[PDB]
Amino acid sequence: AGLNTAAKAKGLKYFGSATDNPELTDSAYVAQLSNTDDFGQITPGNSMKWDATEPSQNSFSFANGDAVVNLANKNGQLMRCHTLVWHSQLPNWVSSGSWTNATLLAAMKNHITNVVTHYKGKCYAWDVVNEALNEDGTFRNSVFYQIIGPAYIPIAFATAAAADPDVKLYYNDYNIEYSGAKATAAQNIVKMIKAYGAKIDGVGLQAHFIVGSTPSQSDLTTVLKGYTALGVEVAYTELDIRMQLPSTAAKLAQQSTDFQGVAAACVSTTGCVGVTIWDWTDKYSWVPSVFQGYGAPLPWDENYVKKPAYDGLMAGLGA
Ligand SMILES: O[C@@H]1[C@@H](O)[C@H](O[C@@H]2CO[C@@H](O)[C@H](O)[C@H]2O)OC[C@H]1O
Ligand SMILES: *[C@@H]1O[C@H](CO)[C@@H](O)[C@H](O)[C@H]1NC(C)=O
Repeated sequence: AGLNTAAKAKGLKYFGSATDNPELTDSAYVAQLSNTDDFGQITPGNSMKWDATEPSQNSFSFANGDAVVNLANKNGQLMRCHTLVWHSQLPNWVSSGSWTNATLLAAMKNHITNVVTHYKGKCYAWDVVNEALNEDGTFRNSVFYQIIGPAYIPIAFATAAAADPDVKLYYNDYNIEYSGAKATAAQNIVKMIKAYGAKIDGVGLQAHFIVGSTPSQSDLTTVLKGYTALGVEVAYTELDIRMQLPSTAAKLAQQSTDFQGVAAACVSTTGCVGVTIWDWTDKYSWVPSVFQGYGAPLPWDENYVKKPAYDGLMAGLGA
C-alpha cells in the first residue's frame, strides 16, 4: 500500500518523514504526513534542538517538541528524536559563554539529562551527537570539541544512556554514506565510544544527496555493512536528493533511480532499520534556502503529488 508498508514487509522497522511545527497547520499536509501506509515514523526538524529546548541555561522549553510527539502518538507513528549535541542551532548562552571544561561539561550533561528524561519512553532513537567530523575525518572544531576535547562524545552518550537506558543512541552525520575518510572516521567514533565504556546503538546516515551524483547502491551497501559489522544498527535519517534546477523529466527520472538505490541498499543490509526522508514534499524542503539553484528533492512535489522518485523508492523496497 505505501512506503512504510513496503518497508516493513522487507523487515525494516519503518519508513518515515521529518516535519516542522509550522507545517502542522496545513490540513492537506497533515493528512498525508498522517498516512501510515507511507509514514510509520516522524522526526522533528527543529523543535528538539538545543536552541528550542534550552533557550536559557537551566530553562527548558518543550511545547514545540511535544506537539510533534503528540502528532506521532495520535497516528501510532514512532519518533526519532533529534538532536542533543550539535554545533548548529545553539542558543547564545552556549556560543558566547566563557567556559572551562568543567562548566561546559556540566551545562552539556544537564541539557542531555533534562531533554532525554523529558522524552523518556517516547523515542525509538536519539541522534545524541550530530556532525562531529570534518570532511577529512578530523574532529569538527565546535565549542564542545575546543573546550572538552574528544571525550565530549562518549560522555554525551553515557549521559543519555543514564537518563533513558532503552532508547537507541545514534551518532548522526552527512558524507558518511560513501567510502572515504569521513565514513572511516564515523566507524572510529563508534569504536571510541565503546572503548570509553559508553553505549552506542546506531549510526545515522543523513543522506543529503544530489541527483545524478548519488552514491551507488554497491558503495552505499559496503558502507552500511562497514557499520553493522561493528555491532550497531544503521538508518538513513534525512534522505533527500536535490536536483540542479530547473526540474525536467530526465532529472526526475534520474532522481527516481537515485532514491531506488538508497532503499535497496538498506533492504540489502540486515541491521538497516529504516529510512526517514527530510520532509516529504518539495514545498517544505529546506534545500532551496541553503543550496542556491537546487531544489525539488523529495518524492512528492510542491502540490503534494507523487513524483517518479516515489515509484523509485517502492521499487527499491521490492514493492
Ligand atoms: O549544515 C549542514 C550542511 O552543511 C550539510 O551539507 C552537505 C554538504 O556536503 C554535501 O555533499 C551534502 O550533500 C550536504 O548535505 O548538510 C547537513 C547540514 O546540517
Ligand atoms: C574534561 O573533563 C573530562 C573528565 O571529566 C575529561 O574526560 C576530558 O579530557 C577533559 N578535557 C579537557 C580538554 O580538559
